[PDB]
Amino acid sequence: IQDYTDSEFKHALARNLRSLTRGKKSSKQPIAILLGGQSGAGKTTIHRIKQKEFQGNIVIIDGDSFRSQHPHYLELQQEYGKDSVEYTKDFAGKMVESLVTKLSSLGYNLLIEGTLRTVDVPKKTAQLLKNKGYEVQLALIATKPELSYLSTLIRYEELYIINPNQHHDFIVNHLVDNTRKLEELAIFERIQIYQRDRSCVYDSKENTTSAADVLQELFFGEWSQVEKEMLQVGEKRLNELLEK
Amino acid sequence: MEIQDYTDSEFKHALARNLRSLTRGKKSSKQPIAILLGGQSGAGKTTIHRIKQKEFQGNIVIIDGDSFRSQHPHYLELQQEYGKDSVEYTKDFAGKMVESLVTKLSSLGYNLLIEGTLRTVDVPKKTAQLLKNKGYEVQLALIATKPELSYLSTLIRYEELYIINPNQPKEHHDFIVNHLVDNTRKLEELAIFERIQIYQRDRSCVYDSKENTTSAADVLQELFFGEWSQVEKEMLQVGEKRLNELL
Amino acid sequence: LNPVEDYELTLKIEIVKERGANLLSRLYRYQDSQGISIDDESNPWILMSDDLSDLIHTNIYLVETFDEIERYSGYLDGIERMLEISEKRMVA
Amino acid sequence: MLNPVEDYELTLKIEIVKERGANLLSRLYRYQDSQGISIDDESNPWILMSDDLSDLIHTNIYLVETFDEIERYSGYLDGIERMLEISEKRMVA
Repeated sequence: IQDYTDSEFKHALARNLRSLTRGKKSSKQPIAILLGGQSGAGKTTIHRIKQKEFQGNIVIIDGDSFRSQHPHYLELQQEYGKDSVEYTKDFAGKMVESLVTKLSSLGYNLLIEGTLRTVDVPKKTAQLLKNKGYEVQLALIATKPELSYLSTLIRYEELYIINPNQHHDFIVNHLVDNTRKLEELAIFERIQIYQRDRSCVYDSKENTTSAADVLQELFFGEWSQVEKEMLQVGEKRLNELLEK
Repeated sequence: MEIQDYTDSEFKHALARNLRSLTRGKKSSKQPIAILLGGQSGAGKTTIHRIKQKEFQGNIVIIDGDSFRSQHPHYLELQQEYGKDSVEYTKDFAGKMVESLVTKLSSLGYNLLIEGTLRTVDVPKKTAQLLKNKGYEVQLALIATKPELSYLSTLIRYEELYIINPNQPKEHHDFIVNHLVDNTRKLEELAIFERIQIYQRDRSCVYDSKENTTSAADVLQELFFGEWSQVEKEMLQVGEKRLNELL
Repeated sequence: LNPVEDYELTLKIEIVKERGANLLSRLYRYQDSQGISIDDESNPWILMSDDLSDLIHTNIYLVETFDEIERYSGYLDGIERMLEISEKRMVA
Repeated sequence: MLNPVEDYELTLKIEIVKERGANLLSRLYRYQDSQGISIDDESNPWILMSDDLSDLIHTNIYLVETFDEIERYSGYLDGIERMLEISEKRMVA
C-alpha cells in the first residue's frame, strides 16, 4: 500500500540530519525565517538572498523535496500519476516536524517554506521556535498574481518534458488576510517582503506601515515597466514549450 | 635502480587498462583506416581530432603519446624532482606505450588516428608500411597554418600550462617548416598513403589528394608562404591580446 | 545583470535544485538497495550524494552567473549517467 | 553556426578540457591502484567514473559544438576532482 515502518523514518531522518547539518555552524543567537507567498512567485529568490546573507550558514527545509523519500515512492508513482501527493505529505510533514524540532534544539539558522494560505501552521511553528530562543522572522515574496500564475504554467510544461508520469496560487486573498493577522498577533520580530529582482521592498524593522498593505499595493498596483517585460518573456517561453 | 626505471609488470598493467579504455566504444572491421598526423605543434592538431571523430562517428581511436606520460609508475616523484624536465625521463615510458598500442590495435582491426613524426622521413615510412601490411588504408592528415600563428599558439599554451601547474618554448618543440614540406613531397613521391588531406583551423579542407591533383606539399607552401587572409591577420591580433593577458 | 536576467538565473537555480533533488532521492534509492551505510564516506556513492547534497542545500543559491549553472548541470549529467548504468545492471 | 575565430576558440577550449580530464584520469588511476581495484572490475563504482571520464576524453569531447557544452564538461571534471581530493586525504588520515 503506502505504509512506512518506524525504522524507515528514523533512517531517512538520520540521513537528512547528517545532510542538512553539513558546513553549517550553531548559534547562541539563532534565526528562523518563514516563507510566504504565491507558489509561482519565485520563493527560490529568497533562498538566494538569505543564503548569501547568512554566508552559507542557514539550513533550508523545503517540505516538497522530501516527497521522493517515501520508502515506496516508486510504487506510488507507478499508479497515482499525480495524486500521490496526499499519500506523501503525511510522511513529508512529519519529516519537517522532526527536522525543525531537532535543529531548533541544536540552534542552527533555519529557513522554512511556509503554508501561508493557512493562519495556524506558521503561528504554531514560530511559537515553538521562539521558546527555543529564536529571532523568528517572516519573509514574503510578491509579484503581480498573473506572472505568478504564469511561472507555474511554465514550470508545468517543463515538469512534462522530464517524465510524463510525474497548485497553490489562488491565494491572494488568504495571503493578505493572514499577513495582517500574524502582524497584529505580533508573532514575528521582523517582517520582510521581497520582489523578483531580490529587492527588499518592505522591512518591518525600518518601515512602520502594515506589511499587509504593502502587499496589496504590490498585487493590485499598476504594472511596473519590468513586470510587463516579464509578461512577454512568459508568452515567449510558453510557446516554445507549446512545441517542445 | 633508477627513479624512472619501471618494472615490466608496471608497464603491462598500464598497457592493459589503456587497451581497455581505448577500445571501449569502438567496433573494428576488415576494412580499417589509419590516419597519421602532420604539422607544426602549435598549428592546431586538435582540429583534426574534431574533424575525424565526427567524420568516423565516434568509431576512431585517437592515440595521444603525451596522454601516457602521466601514467609513468613514478610520475609524481619525477614531477617533484625535475619539474618540467621530467619529460626527458618520461618519454621512455610514454613512447613505448604508443608503439605498443598501435601494434596491438592495428592487429585488432580498429580505426586509428595517430601522430606522425613528419620531422623525420623514416618514422612514418616505417609506420605506414607496417600498417598497410595489416589491411589498413593509411592516410596523411596535415594541419597547416601560418608558421607565425603556430609559434604564437605554442607561446600562449606554454604560459597557460605554467599557470595550471607551476611545476609541469617553441624551440623546445621544433621549427619543421622546410622538413615538413620536403618530407610531405617525399612521402608523396613514394606514394605511400592512400589519401592525403590538408585541413585548416576552421575545420575546412583545403586539399584532398583523391579529389585534387596538385601536390600536398605544393598546397602546403601556398599556405605557409602565401599572403595572409584577414582571418589569419586577425588571429595575430587576438594572440598579442591574449598573451598580454597571461603575462 | 538586470531584473529579468537575475530572475531567469533564479529560474535556472530552481530547475537545477529540482533536478538535483530528483537525483539525490535516486542515489538514496540506490544506496539502500546496496546496504551502503549512510556515513560510509569511503564509498564513492556516499561522496556523490554528499557533494550534490552540499550544492542543492547551499551552493546553488550562491551562484551568480549562467556559466556556473552549465557547470553544475554537466555535473548532474555526469551523476545521472553513472546512476543509470548501475540500475540497469541491477534490474538485469 | 560559429565564426572561424570562435570555432578555433572552441578547439582550444576542447584541447584545454581534454588535457585536464586526461590528468584527472591518470590521478584517478593512481588512486584505484593504491586501492587494489582491478583494471576491469566494472562492478566497482570507481571503475564507472574512470569508464565515464575516459569515454569522453577519447571520444565524446571531440563532438562538442557549443561553448556551453564546454562548461557542462568542466563542471563534471570539477566533481570528479572534488571526490579525488577527499579520497586521497582519507588515505593519509
